[PDB]
Amino acid sequence: KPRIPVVWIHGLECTCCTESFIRSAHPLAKDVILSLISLDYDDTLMAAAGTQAEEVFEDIITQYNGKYILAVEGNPPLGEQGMFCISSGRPFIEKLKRAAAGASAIIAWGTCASWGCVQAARPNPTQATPIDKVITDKPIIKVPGCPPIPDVMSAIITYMVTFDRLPDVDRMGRPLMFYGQRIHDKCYRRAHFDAGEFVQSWDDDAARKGYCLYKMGCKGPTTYNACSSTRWNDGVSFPIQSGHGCLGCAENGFWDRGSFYSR
Amino acid sequence: KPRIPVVWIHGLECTCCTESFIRSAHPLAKDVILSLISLDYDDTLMAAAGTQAEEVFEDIITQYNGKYILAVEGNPPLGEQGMFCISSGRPFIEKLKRAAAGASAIIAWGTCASWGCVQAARPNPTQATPIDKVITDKPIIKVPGCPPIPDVMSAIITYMVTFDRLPDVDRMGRPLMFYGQRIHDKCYRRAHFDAGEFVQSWDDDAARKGYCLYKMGCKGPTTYNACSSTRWNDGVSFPIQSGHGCLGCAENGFWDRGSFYSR
Amino acid sequence: STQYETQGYTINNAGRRLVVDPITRIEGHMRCEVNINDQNVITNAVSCGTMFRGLEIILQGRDPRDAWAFVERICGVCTGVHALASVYAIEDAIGIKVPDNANIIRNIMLATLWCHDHLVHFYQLAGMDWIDVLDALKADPRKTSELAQSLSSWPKSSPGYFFDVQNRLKKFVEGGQLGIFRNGYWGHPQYKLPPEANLMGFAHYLEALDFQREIVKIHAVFGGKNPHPNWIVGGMPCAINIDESGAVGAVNMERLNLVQSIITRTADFINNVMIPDALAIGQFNKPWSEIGTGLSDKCVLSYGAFPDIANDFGEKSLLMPGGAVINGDFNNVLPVDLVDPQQVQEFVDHAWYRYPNDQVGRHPFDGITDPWYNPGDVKGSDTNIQQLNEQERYSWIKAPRWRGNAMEVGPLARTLIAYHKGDAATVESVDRMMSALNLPLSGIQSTLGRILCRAHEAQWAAGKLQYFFDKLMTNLKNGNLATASTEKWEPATWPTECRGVGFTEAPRGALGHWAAIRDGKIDLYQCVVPTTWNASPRDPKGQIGAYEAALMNTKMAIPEQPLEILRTLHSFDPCLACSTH
Amino acid sequence: STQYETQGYTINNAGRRLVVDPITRIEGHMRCEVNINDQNVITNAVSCGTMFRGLEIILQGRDPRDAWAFVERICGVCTGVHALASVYAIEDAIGIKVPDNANIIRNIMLATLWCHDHLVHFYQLAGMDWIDVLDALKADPRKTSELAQSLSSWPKSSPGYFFDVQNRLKKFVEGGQLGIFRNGYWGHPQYKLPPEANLMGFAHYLEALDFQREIVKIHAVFGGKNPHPNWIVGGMPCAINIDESGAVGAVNMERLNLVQSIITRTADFINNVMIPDALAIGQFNKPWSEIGTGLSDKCVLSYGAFPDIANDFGEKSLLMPGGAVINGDFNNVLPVDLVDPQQVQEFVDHAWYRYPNDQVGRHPFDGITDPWYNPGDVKGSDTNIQQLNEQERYSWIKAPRWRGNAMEVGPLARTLIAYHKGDAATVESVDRMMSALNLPLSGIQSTLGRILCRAHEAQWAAGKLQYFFDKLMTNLKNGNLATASTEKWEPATWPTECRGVGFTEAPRGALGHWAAIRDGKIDLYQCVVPTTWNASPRDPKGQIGAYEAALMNTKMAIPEQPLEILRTLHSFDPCLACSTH
Ligand SMILES: O=C(O)CN(CC(=O)O)c1ccccc1OCCOc1ccccc1N(CC(=O)O)CC(=O)O
Ligand SMILES: O=C(O)CN(CC(=O)O)c1ccccc1OCCOc1ccccc1N(CC(=O)O)CC(=O)O
Ligand code: SF4
Ligand code: SF4
Ligand code: FCO
Ligand code: FCO
Ligand code: SF3
Ligand code: SF3
Ligand code: F3S
Ligand code: F3S
Ligand SMILES: [Cl-]
Ligand SMILES: [Cl-]
Ligand SMILES: [Cl-]
Ligand SMILES: [Cl-]
Ligand SMILES: [Eu+2]
Ligand SMILES: [Eu+2]
Ligand SMILES: [Mg+2]
Ligand SMILES: [Mg+2]
Ligand code: NI
Ligand code: NI
Repeated sequence: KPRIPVVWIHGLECTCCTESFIRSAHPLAKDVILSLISLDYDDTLMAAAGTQAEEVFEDIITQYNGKYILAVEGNPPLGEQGMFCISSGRPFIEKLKRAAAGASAIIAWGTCASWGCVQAARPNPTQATPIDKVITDKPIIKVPGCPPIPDVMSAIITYMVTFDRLPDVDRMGRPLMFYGQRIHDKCYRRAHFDAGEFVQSWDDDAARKGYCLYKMGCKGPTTYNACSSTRWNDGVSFPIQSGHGCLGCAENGFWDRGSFYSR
Repeated sequence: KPRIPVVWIHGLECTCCTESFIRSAHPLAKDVILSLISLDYDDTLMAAAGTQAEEVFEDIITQYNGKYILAVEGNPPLGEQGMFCISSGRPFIEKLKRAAAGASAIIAWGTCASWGCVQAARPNPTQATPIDKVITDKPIIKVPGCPPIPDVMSAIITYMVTFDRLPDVDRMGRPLMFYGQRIHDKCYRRAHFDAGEFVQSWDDDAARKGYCLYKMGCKGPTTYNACSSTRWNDGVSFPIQSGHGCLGCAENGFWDRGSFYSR
Repeated sequence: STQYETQGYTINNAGRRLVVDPITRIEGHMRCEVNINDQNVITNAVSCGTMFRGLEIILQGRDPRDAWAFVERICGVCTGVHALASVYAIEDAIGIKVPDNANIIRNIMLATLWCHDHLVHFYQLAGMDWIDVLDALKADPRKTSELAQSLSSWPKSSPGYFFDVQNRLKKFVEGGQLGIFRNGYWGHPQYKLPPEANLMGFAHYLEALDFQREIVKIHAVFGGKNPHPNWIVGGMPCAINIDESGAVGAVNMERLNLVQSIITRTADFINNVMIPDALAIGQFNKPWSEIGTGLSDKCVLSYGAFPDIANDFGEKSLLMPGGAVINGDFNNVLPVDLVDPQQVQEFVDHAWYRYPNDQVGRHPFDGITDPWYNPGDVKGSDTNIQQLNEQERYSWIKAPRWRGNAMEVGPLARTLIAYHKGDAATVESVDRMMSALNLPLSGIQSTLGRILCRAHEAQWAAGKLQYFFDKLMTNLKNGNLATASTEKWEPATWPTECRGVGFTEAPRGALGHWAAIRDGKIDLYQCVVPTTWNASPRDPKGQIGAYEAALMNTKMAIPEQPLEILRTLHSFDPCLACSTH
Repeated sequence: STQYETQGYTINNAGRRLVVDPITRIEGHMRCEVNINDQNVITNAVSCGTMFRGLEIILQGRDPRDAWAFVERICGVCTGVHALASVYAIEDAIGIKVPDNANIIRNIMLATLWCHDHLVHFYQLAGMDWIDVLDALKADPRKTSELAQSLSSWPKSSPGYFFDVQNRLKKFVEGGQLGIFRNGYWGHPQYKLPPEANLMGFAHYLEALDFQREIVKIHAVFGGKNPHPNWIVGGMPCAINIDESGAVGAVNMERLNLVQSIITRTADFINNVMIPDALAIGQFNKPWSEIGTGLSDKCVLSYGAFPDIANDFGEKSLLMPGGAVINGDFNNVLPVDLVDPQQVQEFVDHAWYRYPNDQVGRHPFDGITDPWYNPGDVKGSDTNIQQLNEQERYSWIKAPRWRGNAMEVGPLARTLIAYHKGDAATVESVDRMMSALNLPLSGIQSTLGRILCRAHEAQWAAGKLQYFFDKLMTNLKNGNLATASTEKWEPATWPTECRGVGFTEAPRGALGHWAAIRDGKIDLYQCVVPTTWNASPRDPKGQIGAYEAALMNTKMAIPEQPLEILRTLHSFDPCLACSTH
């Protein structure tokens, strides 16, 4: 029984989103690849390089025109005619647009594809631009975070495959299932926040008791993600649980909302 | 190098505490048994029965007199001259007393050994009695819960072996490390509690969004345990995360504090 | 000394008495006494539950909605099954119908428990009766690898693995701290595995000890924790949200994915580790296909379980069949009615309880739990028992009967009922298993057969887990998310007076909870639990229960070493806290 | 076409030009061009980084305490190593000393990264260059089991296992949906493993894909999450509480038990799966001990890493040695100083950057990151590079040199430095490894050698994880819990103007961050990263970097299928986002 074709492309990136994906605990990334999808193109993992990789890209988008999911990791830079990100000697944006035209839907992985992330932070030397500002005629599911939670990535894939539909989304295109509520709306340190029980300097007595990280700059109160509920790395931890405030890493422009340690 | 002798006895019980222990994810119970302790007597797991088991009991408490940890699961009944719980044709309490006399320290596993648990709930037909009301001359570390969290149990053992000392306790003899704070002091639904956002009937819209369980009877506000932080079964869940209020199961007398669904 | 005839046995208490107290590698507290003749053959067997707590008394006056939480603590081994019977009973009393997803999830909770419980029983409780652990030290790791590879596709079979496991055991015993292995029966002539099979089995003991912790993650997702997950009257509290805001606060796609992953791993472990080990024990111990038959060729009982049609407990719904066989007539599987006062009755003439008339049985709606510790004319005294007096009261366990007949319950009983009702899957499984052993179908009616059927059932339950998961996902794809019915949650909505029965098949057999509600409170709550059946003392007719029958006529190689008694008792998977409650 | 001599090579751009763009199974974006002569031997090699983001620009005006979070996103593969360098650099500038446990935990973070990164590189990135995945479909599962068992004690070796893996691969490919295996180099004559070795390798590919997820749980405990854990200037934020109220809110005994469990499993996987697989690749591909030497017999560089004495970055403290060798003189390992302006310099005469004088190299404290996309004539257009012009600017990667020498960095470099400094563990490991392969020491200076050294480093790091964990636990037993120094957290305590260097050994080689602070903000932040060294373009003297050199003189069997190029490039583990930042 045929698996749904997925084309996974990479713009300006650090590869944290592919790395997060392979961390998936349930389903294992192994089983996603072998049983749930047909991961037909993916620079980081695929055997073919160069002309062999170009042949795969061209064949898949042609053969499965209108029928593949396009996963995008990273983003296109508009600076230097797009040649801050070069693929087969040409601007990355050309491949983005070619792949987008044939896709049934697009997943914008991470803060990079969703919003811009670190390369888009002031002064944005490359004019890094999120996917939805370039591709304007396709369904785009934003799955933000730097990177998103591994089991959130795999859960979204499983939903799309199993239910044969896109996740319902908020007004910004984020799946309601995992981005409907704030970190601070499900944080296990809220008792401390409500009591005015705060860490005031690192490794103080408050810190050693798991007090709230608000005064240490936690951006949980303005950040939508699943970290405080689903947690990270098979439920082992999340930023706040290990003693650092939320950076705000799932939110548009988080790098430029001031010091991580200020209000 | 020799491993620390442990004698694990069983009074009136449901065996939930043994079951919890073998769930340990880190260290695995396998590794606890093979490498960290010498589990020298334990009715539920030992090969020997009858006179062979009695010989083990006698030999261990004699050869390692003053040098074994006694773990107690369950509790002694004072009714019917103790013959509500019979071992080797005599009241269980006689084995408890003999085991206690030779122990360096005693771990009261679970709400049974700590407080009484379900058999001590009104009208306590057997006069089931917690260990510290019978043994008054030995250190007793209470590890309550019905049962306690698997990885709490194993962490307490690893503490005792690694650090060569008993955990520091509160005024009730519970290890501060895991019982110093309330469920409600580290509950990820506190945001909802603080906002007055409550489940009011099962499977209502509030329930489907993970609202606070206070109006459904949650006893987290008066219950000391690690469930909302450490969580259960290798971090998978805890009562409240799966939609049921805390019963108060780590607290003395929790069965008789009123309906689990009432304030 | 006396002698009488019952159920084809000659019960003779002349001659040497042997006592096994405590029975180990069970749940809870049991004592067993036998008499053996000059030929070292058991001519009398006495089953004694040596604990009591009184949940039926404790439940009086409580809110019916709380009852599941109390009765769950009947047992931490069969954890959950009493909660399930409780919510079934209260729903039956009040007239509550739960949503399909709640029923499916309850079926998942029960199947999960079957898998977990059976697996732990096989390795940690019964295993050391069949596997000589110290003999594993003598095995050849390469021949161990070859054996394992001849029996199974399971990956973990390298010579180096078996060598490492063997060296771990060697190190473990090197300091003279043998722990759970100390003063065992090692070297007894009834240990028949070759050294390589002992090392294989011991490796698997350790693998199962590790792996069992994973299975109960399913309980943690739907029920918060294991042991002792949470439930509600009206369904389950684990509200579902797949595609809406706040799914992070509910059973969502990520939580369901975790469940799927555990199901697949559970099936794989059972099918490729436990199943081949059960068959291997069979191959090396075929004489035990003719030992410990007891009541299993005469009277067996199942209530049935796993209703596939929500709130329908009839024959067309239950995936695990119900029925009773008596008089060895397996051609006549009889229907069971738990309201009929002439069917299930409990006697206490040989138990530590008071009845107005101890020569008659009482149906649980007329049940009485009035403890009376009265061991009478024992050898010794009431606080120092050398020998129970089986001619009078000798147990905390009541004596259940079905239409006056003494019945065996549990995996063998169920297998027989399903087989003889013509369940295609059970017939195929049993026939293939007995063909592989070159044994007749009658060979399942035995101590070995109880173990084989238990392993079979773990495989069956693992399959059903996937079936139930798929059914749940089908509903969610159709936008059917409901997990609770609350229209009768409030006590004011209940009948002023009503009664109900909650029944299922626990790992160890037929379970029933009988509840009467009056004026919003529990008026009566009586439990009859599978080990109550199997470990039953005698009745006014002198009829013996399943354990006593299975122990009758057993040869012992060494009277002082109860290996054969342990083998047969452990084959029934005794749960003594369950039996007594 | 032109020809010139440099570093013993004849750089000749006559003959057929081959382009490989994109390079896959790397991190990020790379293009490679070569020229081959009439004997299909490479006579020219061109390394091109095809991405830029400009972190050095973005970091200007940030708070120094925030810098680690920004620069961590230079790379998601070597996740955390830039955060470590950053906190080191800021601490070095301000004059902050962290508590011992912070340093130990930072070492744990780095060792965990080494283990994870090296494992994934071996299997998921380089592996398919050596393992013919499709040829595994021709393997005998029993012969596969026999092979695996001859090489390793690893448990998962059964014939059934290998048959099940093969069948999974068969079903995967049967519909034509080959996914990541589509249009690969399968059947190329340089694939030398027998089918059984291909099936063993493939199975381990899948095992490593699963297992790698577990390793990073250590980063989740100490760092909150992986990828991209959290850190602080002054230590780590993961406050410790073992024995006091509220330990549920901190790193407690249960958290540490989790870490220990991961360490043991990580060592076992690396030692019994990766190590034997690396030796097997060696045994079947011995000719690759003589291919891709490049600069590894001329110039190698390590800064050193893993300071064992907290806040001491000297030779007596660093557990991973630093040093430089030039001109093939391994008898004189030279000391490296990252402040010395005559040592590390970067050139941009062949890169897409502006300097006031592009004929001189700038030390990073004098560094300039002024992007200038200027490819000149590339036989197409500015937006259509058909052939890079390696006589002018051809890369987004700057050209680092050490005292004007082109250097190789990474596992091979480090092994050679440690070996020739006389590190006993390294000498013994290397000697034994090359003995086992029946190759001379010189065989390590090769494409095969880079792979062997990387595997051996994974083993080293797994050992060091336990050492560091034990060191942590020793402090906790002595009541030393501190994880942060905050004396100089507040900007009012900092020097008005200061600068600092943070350095370490990332999985791919020598890493440095150079930071200048003024008035509480970052004035300058310059990174030189390992792949910057290795993937370097040319300098004003025409000297070639490690990649270009290693590709020089390489035979290609089939010019259109660049398997040899991929093998050598992948052996260096290219991280292009790192290289360009
Ligand atoms: O080798 C060990 O570490 C343990 N030994 C010791 C021993 O062979 O006597 C062992 C003992 C019993 C069963 C299996 C064993 O080993 C399995 C892994 O074996 C090897 C691993 C690496 C390299 C060569 C081998 N060998 C393969 C071979 O045992 O069949 C041969 C060897 O040990 O030299
Ligand atoms: O049996 C299977 O399920 C798969 N087969 C088929 C086949 O062996 O040809 C297989 C193929 C290739 C390698 C290993 C294999 O199986 C290993 C598990 O093997 C058995 C399991 C149970 C009972 C008997 C065996 N056999 C042992 C034996 O194959 O060495 C033989 C058998 O399959 O009858
Ligand atoms: S730690 Fe952050 S998210 Fe949690 S309660 Fe405090 S401010 Fe809110
Ligand atoms: S669910 Fe219970 S413990 Fe959590 S916030 Fe509400 S009342 Fe407190
Ligand atoms: N299984 C089980 Fe427990 C018993 N006997 C119950 O019900
Ligand atoms: N390893 C690594 Fe990344 C590169 N190159 C860094 O630093
Ligand atoms: Fe996730 S590739 Fe890493 S930078 Fe922030 S998402 Fe991007
Ligand atoms: Fe835990 S044996 Fe189970 S009842 Fe409550 S602790 Fe007791
Ligand atoms: S920093 Fe990111 S990972 Fe979660 S806790 Fe905050 S959204
Ligand atoms: S019921 Fe018990 S298990 Fe924890 S959440 Fe409440 S203390
Ligand atoms: Cl952004
Ligand atoms: Cl209590
Ligand atoms: Cl206190
Ligand atoms: Cl293709
Ligand atoms: Eu060997
Ligand atoms: Eu076979
Ligand atoms: Mg009863
Ligand atoms: Mg730089
Ligand atoms: Ni039970
Ligand atoms: Ni990198």
